[PDB]
Amino acid sequence: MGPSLDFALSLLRRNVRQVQTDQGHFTMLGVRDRLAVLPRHSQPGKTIWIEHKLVNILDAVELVDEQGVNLELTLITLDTNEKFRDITKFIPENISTASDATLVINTEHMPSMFVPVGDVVQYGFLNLSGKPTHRTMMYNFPTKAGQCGGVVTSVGKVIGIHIGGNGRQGFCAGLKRSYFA
Ligand SMILES: *[C@@H](O)[C@H](C[C@@H]1CCNC1=O)NC(=O)[C@H](Cc1ccccc1)NC(=O)OCc1ccccc1
Repeated sequence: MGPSLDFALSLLRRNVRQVQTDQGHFTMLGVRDRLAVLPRHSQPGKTIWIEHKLVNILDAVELVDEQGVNLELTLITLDTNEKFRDITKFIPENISTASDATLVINTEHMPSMFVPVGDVVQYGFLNLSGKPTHRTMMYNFPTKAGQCGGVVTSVGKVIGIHIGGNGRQGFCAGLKRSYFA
């Protein structure tokens, strides 16, 4: 097996989880220790369904930028015995573009799903469903409902979380290492 496949599959095994909130099915990224991230609009509550069980959420932080603008990410601290394999080193210090990225999705409906989204480019400002949002990036692929939280990956890097799409193109909230410090 080659390297990109090995990395993506290992993400699925160790870091990318099927979840369900009152808002539906999402892909969750576990980053390190008991810390994971979801799209804000998933609206995680006091508990969350993760894979085969109900998991209590100890803390939720909805990230905003310096001007108070939505970043569309919620950091959740889980009440679990597992420490996620720490993937912070794979997350760039700054929001970074990529060539020929793969969107990795893991939901009950879309389990272990790999989607070649192509190049990922800087986008910045996006108004999504009436919520102005910052630090987004864009790919020319027609992403669909059910794919939010999907992990944007390229060449051993983990660069965004899928948050929306307009039927022709898809958008992620960009990841930076400091979010998870
Ligand atoms: C995952 O929840 C979902 C994925 C979308 C649906 C169709 N294709 C996709 O990739 N995301 C949404 O439906 C978001 C939800 C949202 C996000 C932030 C605040 C509130 C709600 N909404 C969305 O994608 O609207 C369509 C859109 C997106 C970007 C520009 C124009 C229109």
